[PDB]
Amino acid sequence: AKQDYYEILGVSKTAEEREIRKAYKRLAMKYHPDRNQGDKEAEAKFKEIKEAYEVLTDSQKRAAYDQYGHAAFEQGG
Repeated sequence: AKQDYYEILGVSKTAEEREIRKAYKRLAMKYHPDRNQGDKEAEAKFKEIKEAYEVLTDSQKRAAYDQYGHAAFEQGG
């Protein structure tokens, strides 16, 4: 559980959707269960890009997601 997430999709972290939209699809394709339901084990990989790249478009999360995993500690965020 010690792996970055902005780079997990070969990106820049400061990017936005432009790369997270070609990186999320370019790297998830390798797992895109929509077609790869023969195993569906990719369903979790989404937690690798969709859980990581989910904040690669915003900034307030870039500070939360880059260290507090996924809103780990958030009462009124």
